Amino acid sequence: MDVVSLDKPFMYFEEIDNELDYEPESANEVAKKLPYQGQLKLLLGELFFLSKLQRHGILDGATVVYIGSAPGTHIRYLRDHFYNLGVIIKWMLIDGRHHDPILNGLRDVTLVTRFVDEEYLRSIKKQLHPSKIILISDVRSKRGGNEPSTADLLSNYALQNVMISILNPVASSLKWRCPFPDQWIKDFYIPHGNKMLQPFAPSYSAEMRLLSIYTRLTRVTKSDAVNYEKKMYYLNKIVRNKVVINFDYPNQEYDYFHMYFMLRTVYCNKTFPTTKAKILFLQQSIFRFLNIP
Amino acid sequence: MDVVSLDKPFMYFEEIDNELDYEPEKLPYQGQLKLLLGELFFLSKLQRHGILDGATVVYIGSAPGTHIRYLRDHFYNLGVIIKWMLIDGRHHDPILNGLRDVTLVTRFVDEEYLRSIKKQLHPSKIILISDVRSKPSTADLLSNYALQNVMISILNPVASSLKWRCPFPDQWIKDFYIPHGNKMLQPFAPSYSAEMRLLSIYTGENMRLTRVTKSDAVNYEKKMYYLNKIVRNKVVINFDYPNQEYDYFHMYFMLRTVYCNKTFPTTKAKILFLQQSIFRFLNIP
RNA sequence: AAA
Ligand SMILES: C[n+]1cn([C@@H]2O[C@H](COP(=O)(O)OP(=O)(O)OP(=O)(O)OC[C@H]3O[C@@H](n4cnc5c(=O)[nH]c(N)nc54)[C@H](O)[C@@H]3O)[C@@H](O)[C@H]2O)c2nc(N)[nH]c(=O)c21
Ligand SMILES: Nc1ncnc2c1ncn2[C@@H]1O[C@H](CSCC[C@H](N)C(=O)O)[C@@H](O)[C@H]1O
Ligand SMILES: Nc1ncnc2c1ncn2[C@@H]1O[C@H](CSCC[C@H](N)C(=O)O)[C@@H](O)[C@H]1O
Repeated sequence: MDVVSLDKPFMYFEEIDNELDYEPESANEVAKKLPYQGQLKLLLGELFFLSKLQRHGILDGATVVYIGSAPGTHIRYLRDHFYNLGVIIKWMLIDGRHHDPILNGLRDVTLVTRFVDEEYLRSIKKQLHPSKIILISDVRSKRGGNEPSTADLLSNYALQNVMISILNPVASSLKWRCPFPDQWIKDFYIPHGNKMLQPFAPSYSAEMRLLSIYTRLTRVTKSDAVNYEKKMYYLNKIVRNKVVINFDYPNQEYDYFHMYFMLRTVYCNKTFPTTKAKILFLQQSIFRFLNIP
Repeated sequence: MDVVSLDKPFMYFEEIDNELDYEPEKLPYQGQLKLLLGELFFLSKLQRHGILDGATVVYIGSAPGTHIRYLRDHFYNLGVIIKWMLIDGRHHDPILNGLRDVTLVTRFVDEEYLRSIKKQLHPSKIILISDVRSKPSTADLLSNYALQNVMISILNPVASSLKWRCPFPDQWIKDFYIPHGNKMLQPFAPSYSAEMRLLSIYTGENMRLTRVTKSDAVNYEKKMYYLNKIVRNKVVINFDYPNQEYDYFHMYFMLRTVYCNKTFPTTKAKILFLQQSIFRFLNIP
């Protein structure tokens, strides 16, 4: 790995300052180096999103509606974290697949086995209104093959718009991965929001998280798709294979450097002599729960 | 506006008997009124031919679909059994919620999705209604007309109603094929819209494609401009009705083909109740 | 996402 000095990592997509032509050979590298790296990827991004809402004082008293939550192993850590902080949250996890049994026996966590559609979204809105809803969507459908088709993505993203216009959440975190330019079909629309980059995403994933706080929609064109492809490939090929030699941490690889800056936003009841001691404690706690050495 | 004197309105595109060269260029909820009338006319025709009862209406491009609630109630109250499948990429009007015979689907439709819903709707007879459109470039239209064609060839419906608006010749690209059918003109369409509804009834799996040429695009633009500038701005004075503007005269003759359980003294009385009913549902004072 |  190449060495580099950095004052900060790229937190949002628009900070990526270079592009590189996608090489299809990338699909052969190991996608997830760490065990349960997907749960880790989700835990860090959702801890980041929710801690920002806690910062703005809108998290306390809210109901987090998480659609596409199964198996959701990491959600148990997320829930325990805010419960131990004394934040009053109710959890509603909805997925057609069964959830991880580690989520059982929690009074503030309602498990629902169902694929959501427009009719069902209206019923849970009427049930939860007038309480604050925070939406987390990680839905993904697939029709055969080995990867989702562009039609599957367009249907998923249309559904995520339906979630927003019906649930009317105070804030939302949406799965966002643009269709690749060679599989384009039609322009489509997604909400406004910040495009949070994900440490410990798959090695060459172009997925990010669309974070919005609500106080319209934007068109996505094929030229945007080309831009996403080249920017994320530079990020995955070059940036995430750097060692940050000025970074004071046991692991200096970029993804740990990136994770570090996200964990700095997290609240904690325990006091620490240094910020590093806090982050190191949080990281080992996350890794231990997820069975990562 | 201008005073007129007619015996019947222009019901289909072929009846337009004059052209006119183009030039650059509205009730509340007129778009829902336009769709309601055209679909009530199409489905009533199917009721007369006895192929409506027991069918599934596959409506692609249905949102928001406010007027569909009126159609569903109209035929339901008559004892006609219709199942409704409304498929779109955005959500529908809440007035469609809570109806067990109406299924709301959020999906971007492609060929493979059509095949799967064909399998799951079997053995029901299918009635297709398509109003798909993207937020128009000629290429967008050709894309939608290509999709509407595979809707028919895959779903094998007993009848279909297709959105049909020819690309303008100053935006022509290449010839394309559309199904054979009757080109129904729509009252209360936009003042200078060239859009009509293509209505087809199939038997023996006889589907026939017809070429659309650049010369056709000119003949559409000319005939529709004569209809939009001349025919529709007239006032049929020999028409016994509270409103004699040509659109209501057009609508009057469409609503006359609509069944109703209530008896009436005059046929005028029946159409006046239907129009008042349709306006009162759509909140059109 | 997990394997
Ligand atoms: C008649 N004419 C107009 N222009 C000019 O060219 C353009 C065509 O507009 P137009 O209104 O004629 O287009 P349409 O597709 O019919 O309607 P349109 O309003 O485009 O589409 C309406 C439909 O869109 C759909 N729709 C409505 N809202 C939405 C939405 O939010 N999303 C999506 N996806 N579809 C929507 C729905 O199906 C609705 O009925 C305009 O600039 C005209 O002035 C002409 N130009 C030339 N050279 N020659 C002509 O003869 C001519
Ligand atoms: N319409 C729908 N409603 C709810 N969940 C859906 C859905 N379509 C797809 N999904 C779910 O989307 C998920 C994508 S993977 C989600 C992983 C999950 N966030 C975790 O923490 O492990 C799948 O579990 C799938 O069942
Ligand atoms: N491939 C596709 N799959 C599903 N819906 C589509 C589509 N392409 C376009 N549409 C839908 O086509 C619609 C055109 S407007 C339709 C209005 C509707 N007939 C009503 O009664 O209100 C849009 O809502 C759009 O989302």
